[PDB]
Amino acid sequence: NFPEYELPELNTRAFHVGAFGELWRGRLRGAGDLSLREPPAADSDREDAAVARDLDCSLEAAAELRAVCGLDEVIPENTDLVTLGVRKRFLEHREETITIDRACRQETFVYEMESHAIGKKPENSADMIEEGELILSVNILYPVIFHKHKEHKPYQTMLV
DNA sequence: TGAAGAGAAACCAGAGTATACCAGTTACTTCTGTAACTCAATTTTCGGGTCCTAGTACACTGATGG
Repeated sequence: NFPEYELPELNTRAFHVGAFGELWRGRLRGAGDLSLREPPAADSDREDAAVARDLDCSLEAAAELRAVCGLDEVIPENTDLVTLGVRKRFLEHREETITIDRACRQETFVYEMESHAIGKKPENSADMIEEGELILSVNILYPVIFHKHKEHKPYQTMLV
């Protein structure tokens, strides 16, 4: 069944997870969007033929699209935008209020827990997961260990 | 021919007299409870947040000294 907001922005209606995964794998069935492969002049011609086949255009038009839509750090930042200006001001104020300016232990902790296993390939390739496996991001609320854990409920999230 | 009282025109306090409040009580009403459905207004209460100031842990930094 379709997941839809039961509450405006807090909660969905009860829906079967298997049905939802099947809807998704049905709408992406054999479209090449669920690959789980790593990202890889002769290929240019095949790509242009594919674009001509999928967009009903000419090989010349496909090559033109491939050329024009091409992709289009350095800490210096000038000629700012709104949020870029806010970031510049924040950076300058931090440069004068802080003396060591390195990632706090909680920042590195949250990051190194989040990005602990990303792109980690299976050693066996027999425990490789199938294309389309519906990872659920549960988060289990810690019990009330400290008294203040009633106010702001700490949780640990698991990618089931 | 004064003497011991006789009369006479003043003050002066006080005892009824006059007020002056100041309670002292008889009917004669409302207002309870319970019941009920109704609806809106208002209160209470109640679990949980909410913000805020103040420490606190903890990994790292930055010398420091022997």
